[PDB]
Amino acid sequence: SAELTPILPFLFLGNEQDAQDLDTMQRLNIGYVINVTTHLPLYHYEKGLFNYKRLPATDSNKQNLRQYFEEAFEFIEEAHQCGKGLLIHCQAGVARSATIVIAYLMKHTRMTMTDAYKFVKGKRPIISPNLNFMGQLLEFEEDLNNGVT
Repeated sequence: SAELTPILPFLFLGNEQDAQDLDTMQRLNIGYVINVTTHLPLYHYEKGLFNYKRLPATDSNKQNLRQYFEEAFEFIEEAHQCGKGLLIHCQAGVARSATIVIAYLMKHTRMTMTDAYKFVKGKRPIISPNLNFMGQLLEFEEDLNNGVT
């Protein structure tokens, strides 16, 4: 239908080409876009249709994504509470964006990390491996089971 991938009714996951399909954004009621890259444009910006957030992550083995989790969740919840969708995207393999969606699932739906991962991967089967992102997620999991995020 749309390389754009539904995770929740208000949350979708995509790559670069995914986030460039305007028709699909609109028929799915997406009002919000999170762009997890430093260098890509905010696609469709000058139509003045969407609420945007850049998370300017880089090509790095040491990219810290944890520092953005909370900001991302607030933007997601903003979309959610107003009855609109949010598209979160990066580039091919969606490793940055997948990381943030899995973290969102673990915090707000109580899914274990491995369960959160399986849920997303069952919907989007090409998730590139970032051992550094996975270690951050495991760290986040420990932090949620002690009450200190």
